Amino acid sequence: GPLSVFGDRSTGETIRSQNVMAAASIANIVKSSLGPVGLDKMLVDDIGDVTITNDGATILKLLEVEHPAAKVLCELADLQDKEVGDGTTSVVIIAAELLKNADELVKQKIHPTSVISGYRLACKEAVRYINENLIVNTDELGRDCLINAAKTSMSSKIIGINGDFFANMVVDAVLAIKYTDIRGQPRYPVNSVNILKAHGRSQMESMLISGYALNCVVGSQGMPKRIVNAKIACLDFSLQKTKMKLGVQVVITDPEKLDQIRQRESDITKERIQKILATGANVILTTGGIDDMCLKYFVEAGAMAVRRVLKRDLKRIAKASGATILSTLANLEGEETFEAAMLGQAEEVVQERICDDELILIKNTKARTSASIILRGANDFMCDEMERSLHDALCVVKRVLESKSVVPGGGAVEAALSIYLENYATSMGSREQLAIAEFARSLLVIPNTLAVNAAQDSTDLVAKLRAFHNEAQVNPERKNLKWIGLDLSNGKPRDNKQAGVFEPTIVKVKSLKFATEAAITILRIDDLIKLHPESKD
Amino acid sequence: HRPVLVLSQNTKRESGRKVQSGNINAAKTIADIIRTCLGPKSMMKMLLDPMGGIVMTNDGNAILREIQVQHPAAKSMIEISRTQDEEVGDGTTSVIILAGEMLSVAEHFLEQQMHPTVVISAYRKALDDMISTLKKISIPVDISDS
Amino acid sequence: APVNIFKAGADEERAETARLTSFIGAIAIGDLVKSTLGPKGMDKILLSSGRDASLMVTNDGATILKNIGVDNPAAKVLVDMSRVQDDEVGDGTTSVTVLAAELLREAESLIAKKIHPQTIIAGWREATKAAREALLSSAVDHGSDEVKFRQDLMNIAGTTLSSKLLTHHKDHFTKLAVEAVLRLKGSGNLEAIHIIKKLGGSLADSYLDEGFLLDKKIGVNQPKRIENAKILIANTGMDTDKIKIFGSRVRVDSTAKVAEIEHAEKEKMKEKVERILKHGINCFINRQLIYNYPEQLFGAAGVMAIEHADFAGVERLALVTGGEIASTFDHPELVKLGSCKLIEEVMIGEDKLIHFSGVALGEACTIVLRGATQQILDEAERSLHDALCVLAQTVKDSRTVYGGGCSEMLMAHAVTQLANRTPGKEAVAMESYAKALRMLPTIIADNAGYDSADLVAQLRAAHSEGNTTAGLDMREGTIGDMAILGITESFQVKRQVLLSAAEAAEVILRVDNIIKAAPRKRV
Amino acid sequence: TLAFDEYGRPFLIIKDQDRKSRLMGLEALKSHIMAAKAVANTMRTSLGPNGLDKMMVDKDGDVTVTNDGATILSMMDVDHQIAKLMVELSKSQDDEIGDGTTGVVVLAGALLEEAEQLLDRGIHPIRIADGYEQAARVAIEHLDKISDSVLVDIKDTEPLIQTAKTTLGSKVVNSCHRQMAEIAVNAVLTVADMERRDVDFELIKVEGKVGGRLEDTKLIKGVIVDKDFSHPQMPKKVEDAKIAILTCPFEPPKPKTKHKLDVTSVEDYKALQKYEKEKFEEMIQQIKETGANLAICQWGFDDEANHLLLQNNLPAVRWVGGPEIELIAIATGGRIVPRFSELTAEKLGFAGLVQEISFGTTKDKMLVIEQCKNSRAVTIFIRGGNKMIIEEAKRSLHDALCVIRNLIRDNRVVYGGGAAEISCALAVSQEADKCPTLEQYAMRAFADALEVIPMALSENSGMNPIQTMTEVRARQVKEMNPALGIDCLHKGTNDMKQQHVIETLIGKKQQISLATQMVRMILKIDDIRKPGESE
Amino acid sequence: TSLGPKGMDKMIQDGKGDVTITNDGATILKQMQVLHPAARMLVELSKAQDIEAGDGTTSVVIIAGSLLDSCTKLLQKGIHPTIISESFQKALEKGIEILTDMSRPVELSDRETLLNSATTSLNSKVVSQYSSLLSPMSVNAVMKVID
Ligand SMILES: Nc1ncnc2c1ncn2[C@@H]1O[C@H](COP(=O)(O)OP(=O)(O)O)[C@@H](O)[C@H]1O
Ligand SMILES: Nc1ncnc2c1ncn2[C@@H]1O[C@H](COP(=O)(O)OP(=O)(O)O)[C@@H](O)[C@H]1O
Ligand SMILES: Nc1ncnc2c1ncn2[C@@H]1O[C@H](COP(=O)(O)OP(=O)(O)O)[C@@H](O)[C@H]1O
Ligand SMILES: Nc1ncnc2c1ncn2[C@@H]1O[C@H](COP(=O)(O)OP(=O)(O)O)[C@@H](O)[C@H]1O
Ligand SMILES: Nc1ncnc2c1ncn2[C@@H]1O[C@H](COP(=O)(O)OP(=O)(O)O)[C@@H](O)[C@H]1O
Ligand SMILES: [Mg+2]
Ligand SMILES: [Mg+2]
Ligand SMILES: [Mg+2]
Repeated sequence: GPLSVFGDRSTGETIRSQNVMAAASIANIVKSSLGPVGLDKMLVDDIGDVTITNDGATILKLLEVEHPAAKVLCELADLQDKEVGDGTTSVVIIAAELLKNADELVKQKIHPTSVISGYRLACKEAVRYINENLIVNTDELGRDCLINAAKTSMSSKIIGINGDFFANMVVDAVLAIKYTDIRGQPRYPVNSVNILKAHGRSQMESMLISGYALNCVVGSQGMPKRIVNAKIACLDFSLQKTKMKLGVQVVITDPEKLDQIRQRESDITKERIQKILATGANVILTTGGIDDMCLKYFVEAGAMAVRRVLKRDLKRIAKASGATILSTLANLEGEETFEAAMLGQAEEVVQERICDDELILIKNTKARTSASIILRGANDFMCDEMERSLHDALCVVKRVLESKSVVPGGGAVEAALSIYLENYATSMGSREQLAIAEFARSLLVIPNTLAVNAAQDSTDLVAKLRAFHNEAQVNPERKNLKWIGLDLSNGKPRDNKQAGVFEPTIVKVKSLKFATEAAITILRIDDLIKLHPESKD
Repeated sequence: HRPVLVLSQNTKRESGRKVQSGNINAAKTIADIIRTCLGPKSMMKMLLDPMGGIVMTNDGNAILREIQVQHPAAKSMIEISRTQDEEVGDGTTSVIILAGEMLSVAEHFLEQQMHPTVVISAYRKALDDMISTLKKISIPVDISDS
Repeated sequence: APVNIFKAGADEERAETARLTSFIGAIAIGDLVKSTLGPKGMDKILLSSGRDASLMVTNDGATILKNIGVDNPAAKVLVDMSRVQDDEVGDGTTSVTVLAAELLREAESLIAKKIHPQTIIAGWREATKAAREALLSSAVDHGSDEVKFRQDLMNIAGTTLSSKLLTHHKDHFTKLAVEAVLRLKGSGNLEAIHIIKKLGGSLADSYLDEGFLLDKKIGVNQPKRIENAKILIANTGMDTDKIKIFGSRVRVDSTAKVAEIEHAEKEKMKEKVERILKHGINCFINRQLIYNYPEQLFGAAGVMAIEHADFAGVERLALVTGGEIASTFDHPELVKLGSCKLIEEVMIGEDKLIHFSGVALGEACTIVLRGATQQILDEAERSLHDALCVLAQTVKDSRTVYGGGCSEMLMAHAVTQLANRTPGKEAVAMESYAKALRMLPTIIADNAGYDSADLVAQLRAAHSEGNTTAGLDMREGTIGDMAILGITESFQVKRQVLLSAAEAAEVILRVDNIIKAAPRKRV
Repeated sequence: TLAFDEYGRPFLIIKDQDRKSRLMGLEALKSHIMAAKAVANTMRTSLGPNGLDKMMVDKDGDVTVTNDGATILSMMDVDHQIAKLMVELSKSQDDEIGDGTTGVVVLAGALLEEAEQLLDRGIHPIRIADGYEQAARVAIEHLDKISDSVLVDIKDTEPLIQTAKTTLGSKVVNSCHRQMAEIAVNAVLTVADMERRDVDFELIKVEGKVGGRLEDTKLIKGVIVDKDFSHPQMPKKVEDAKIAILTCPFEPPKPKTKHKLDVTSVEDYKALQKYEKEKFEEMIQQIKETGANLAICQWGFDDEANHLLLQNNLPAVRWVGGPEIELIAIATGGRIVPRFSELTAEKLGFAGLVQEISFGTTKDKMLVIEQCKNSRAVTIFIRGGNKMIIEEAKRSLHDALCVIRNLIRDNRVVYGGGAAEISCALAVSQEADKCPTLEQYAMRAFADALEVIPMALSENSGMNPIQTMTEVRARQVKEMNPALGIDCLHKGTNDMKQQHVIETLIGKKQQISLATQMVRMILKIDDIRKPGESE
Repeated sequence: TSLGPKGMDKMIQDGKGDVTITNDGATILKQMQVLHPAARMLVELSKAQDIEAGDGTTSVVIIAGSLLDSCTKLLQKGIHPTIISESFQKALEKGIEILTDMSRPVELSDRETLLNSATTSLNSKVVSQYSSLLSPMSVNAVMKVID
């Protein structure tokens, strides 16, 4: 008679109501961590680890989910870090409210393919309207655009101070790693900034190290820990005793030739260490291993040798100091040449005190003048929060300098799109106009969440918010009310042009493209079959 | 045996006033443990280790490291005394009492329908004025004198 | 109904295991009692698992099926079929069980031949009608010339007792069974022949008493034997009467009046016995119990007193002495008394029984069965009960047919003669009806150890051209004449074997669905 | 999600919702059809004269072989609420008419099978149910076209016998197809009130005793009770019985209240003996002064009163049931007397041969009343070879007693054997085109389901369903439609008027009416709220 | 409910934990893992449609699910199943001649004919809103590698 599957089958409006409650179970979590009045959470594990964070990606990655519609919204937050980097609480609330308003349409016996086709006409028109209603590029504002866009990202986190201490350190970090490319591409690789953590003084003592901050120790306590006018030798091979390979064995037939082979394992080893040290090299960085026999040659000659450094850290030092990453001997059948003209340069390599640990600093690197940020917090829970908040702040200034276009934040984009799409649904709307009209109400949840978390008036402040944006579209008298946002500290609509509340363009363009595409896949689960777990057979 | 159609299985959810006023009582509980170990008239506190040893001390850092707590906000206060132990020497017991008292007065304003970001923005303005006061009442020291 | 089953603990089957479980459960019943059919068939011993098992050996097919407790649903129809055969004619319960099982065994052969089961029912109804005319036209009546009817009654009892435990006792037990029904001289009540089983002695020591035997010996100080007595029985209360007024007390003012009431109670009990002895009697039988106060009154007057014989004990004494029950003693001129010669007490198996020797109008008998064990006495009682019930109906219906396989070949010949005058749709079902009728002399011939493949073939060749009285001779193992050897059975016994097996096989063959419900307290 | 909210709170609506079962879907209607078709496919093989019986086993182990559709569905352990409505459908046909209990379940399963293909085409289930009401109305009006009977209950019993042969032709009483059919005709007409057209089945006593054969079933005009003569020397045959029916026990009169009668002196105790001695002589003389020679008593007898019956030549029975003596006073024309003082010659019953008959070796000795005088109560004595053939004959002959009752309620007949179902299927197909606006597909599904009952007769008779039905249905359109059906041996031609296959009009009128309304209550349901396990 | 441009997709979550959304009839039946032996033959029917045609997978189950559903009344009319198998072949051989009369001979050089054929198969999937890009890319990926 029925289906003889050994799992479970649920059809109809059961799964159509379960996917909305699965998406609302995720959105109601992250609704309390949006905007400058948002608050952080606690993520406690079974082993006892506590993670205090408010970013939309760190919470949903550590949180376990079971529903298939819940894994779509959790993987939607992971894509926002790679594509944009701060846009990762706002996408989850929009994509869940896109399913909440579309559930009210399919309960009115409206076909979901008209809602899918109605959402594509509203998503492509939202990108078209936001690209024709921008204020200015990065020429008029200058450095004031980079600082004000950085403070908007920090307002939802622990580094949202009233001053410009953390804002100036981010702009000075991205501007110091300007790496040009072919065909006129000024790239800004923000992954080259080594963000370090140390439980020390307050947040106002966060050092901006112009150069690189290596997270390693010297090793042997007989080397000079401060070298002025240093020459960095970046190399990746273990400075240990000469061990033969698997194909080579030592089969001796004469007992007199025994001790000459035993001394040869250290003579070939020390032959490399004398030709890399006679060329003026004082700092040697190694990703392999330097044993206790080879540490004597640096104490005797007065050189610094750092062992077991990361491979991702050696590439950031050799590119910034002009050093060449050498793995072995080379240069056309040469015995030991080392190409001594390709040594790195540094002004000062100094191991400072980082509150009961050792940290090596390189000052200005003499070739590229890179930057590294050492964070200072109260405990380890604040340092993990300060690292995530700084990494999201580095991604904001990266997209502004690459794509010179900013949009007003604080719900100013979602207020203008809530009224333009209602007029867009009336012109060319015959049967898909109800999906475009619900696309505007789903976008209004971003200024609605700012009024809930601020404990302000909800149905009056957003009603006063769209009152200025309606007059900016139907009354062409140059009212300039396209930048009207929210003042959550006062509870009144303010102008985000003069207040300095700036967000990048692709933090809302890619947010509206990812949330609309995720809402289509969850809208097509009218039939769902769940099989039994095959564990013990 | 059919499985129950749930979401986020075997985890807890807690929000509202029970977390804001719940982390204050966890901070007041640790500050009452080492409250009798600040003045010169203090007393030792005999502790017992899982290895079988005995730690009889009155220092604020060595007491909190021997306490295994289950509350998440109580685990934050133990890492505060570990930070004060590595930076300075005798900066332990004073921070745990002071952070419990700054959160004691912070619980009063959370009942007055005030946002927690208003208290923190007032705490950061107060922190910048406490550093400037200690530098005015300081005194230079002759380090060459024995 | 198996697909998407809407039952809780009940199961069912339709046309696949329905006729499969019906044909397995019915043949295994008929193959069980197959070894007990005929004059040379063995017997069964029935036993339980414990808790007063009470082993009871029986050769009759009704007593075997009523105690086994078959769990098969279609097998209970053949169990209930043999129960009616024991209650109506008292014989042929084994013959009706094998015949109803051989019909369904031939119907199982028609499964692979793709014959419709309603065609087999319509083919067997015409076969049963042809078999009724074979027994009716071959029945031998007996009116006058009573010296041939008493010889015919000994052939009925000799045929019934030959298939039982009384094998080498036909010279005695035939006279004990014929003369018991011959002394009834009326209706076959089948309760005046009281069978008393006593241990000790052989079956040849058993006899038919000329009078009547009883228990509950004569009083304490009363005479044990009175010659030429007048027997008066009763069904009244003697002492502690509490006579029919519920809610009557003795409310007096002093204890001297209680002594006057209890003396007045014993005077009315004495006056009741004085009304009994005005008839001029010497023996007294009461169905109820006689206490000590009227027992002294009968002992002082020289009158016997038999107290609490049986509820049906006063009925047999009323038929063997020629009196009446007489529960009220107020008219001595309207109470008929019994008659006897000797009321001496005899001792049978170290037990003193009251022998009513020399009674007049003795329409009741007493068979004193004596056997080696209790298992023989329980078998010989049922063997005599299977012989007295046929003779009680042979005197009501004097039509007799020739048994010993002769009646079955006459019935099978009439079906085969009409099977050739029918079209091929129903002629195959009629040939299976005639083959099952020939199985009944085949079971009898093979139980002795004879060549059953040739003796039934000689019976079929004999009945095909004359020889209406030719049957199976189990004495020497050949074919002989049944009128010469004297092997006859009753017409109503052989009709109920044919008719009840044809009706019971009609019910089971028409079943295409066995829907059994969920039983209680079975997990 | 279920049992949890989006805010983390437990979401409990009803108690024990984890062990519940709820289906709305599109398979909730599909689960009702597949549960009802398996009941209709079971009852399809037991339809018609070639219908095979079913073996039913009770919970106690008792086995009853039944063929009527009322007792088959009633003795099941089906715990399915859709199939439980099919049990009450066959019970409602038995309580009202009592002939088509098998055909009303195959017809209801046929309407649901045709509605399964109509459900996949997008038709609403109430729109199919509203289309079946407009289609069953045509089948009622077309069934009243040819209907006539000439029953006068005097000498024209020939339409009454042939009507009962159609009901008894499908049962196991076909060996007594002419004998037992005449029993059920004369049993109704002697007890029915023709002035009110009302038949009371309490006057028709149906008794059964094992032994004999099916041909020994006789219609005893009178009563058959278990005779309990307290005296074994009582005469077992009364030629002319003046029956004295009484309801007082043969005893001194005991009151209904607490008495505690006081005895003081010995003159009061001697007065107790003379009170009871004259009471037993008064209760015996008051019967003999009326001229009675037979007594019936509901309660027991005393031992002192037993011998006074034999001295006065007055046979009497003991411990008769409640409604048993109610049948004696109607069959004999007497009156039931409460006391002994109210006995008279006018309250006596009249009967002829009053005797007891012993059956084989048993000790039952039932009463046989041969002669009577204008009795309004008869008793059918069913005999057989076993209890399986008797309890079925009690159910088979009860269906024959009901079809004669339906002829007195309505003297219009039809012709069975599938002839009325093919003729009614042509009436719905002719009115499906007048007009085919909305309910065209619902009426054609009704006409295709009415043809399942005659094609089930062709399947059980070994013929082909679609070959035989196409021949019979085409002959009713080419000419005027006769009584044209089918049979098992086919009796030569297929004319039901010549084969005398006669069924009642109101029997088939309630087959279409009850199956349509039961389909409407199982089509107008879109949810099931059954629980899970038992405990 | 997964057929046509107005059809919805199905999501099958297996016992391992790899839940995928699928609309093609071949991919649905291979993930359902039906235990009934007669229903597993319908899974292999949609598998060979994916091999031979590639675009006949959901429709081969609607036809075979209805041809057996039409045999429900045919088996209740005394018709032998060998007679139904002979008549289904006569309807199959006459069915190809009807579809051949509706066919129009086209040429692979016409890009507008190949574009409208690929756009029809994309209307039932999730990429029906992306048929302005995927359907031109499906034709150009084929007609440049076939010669
Ligand atoms: N000063 C401010 N005034 C008003 N709104 C603000 C201000 N600063 C930030 N916001 C709002 O807070 C929101 C924070 O979003 P966020 O959680 O950072 O997104 P994501 O999770 O993608 O990084 C932004 O959408 C922005 O509109
Ligand atoms: N003689 C004294 N008179 C008054 N106060 C004192 C005296 N000696 C110590 N104290 C106070 O006792 C406190 C002890 O602090 P302590 O617990 O040692 O801090 P930490 O835990 O950082 O070492 C100091 O803050 C100091 O002001
Ligand atoms: N002397 C004899 N010669 C031939 N056949 C005999 C003789 N005595 C008995 N039989 C056969 O043995 C069979 C015994 O049947 P039985 O078991 O008594 O049937 P049931 O159990 O119904 O009484 C009879 O059918 C009879 O034909
Ligand atoms: N001689 C016959 N020829 C053709 N059909 C017959 C004949 N006798 C009975 N039938 C059919 O057999 C069917 C038996 O129906 P039945 O099961 O008795 O209904 P119910 O269960 O309501 O009593 C009737 O509908 C009738 O048409
Ligand atoms: N634009 C359209 N208008 C109407 N019907 C369409 C359109 N596009 C596709 N269809 C229908 O959708 C159905 C999709 O069938 P499909 O599931 O692709 O079959 P298969 O599983 O064999 O590939 C086709 O039968 C087609 O008739
Ligand atoms: Mg015998
Ligand atoms: Mg009938
Ligand atoms: Mg397709």
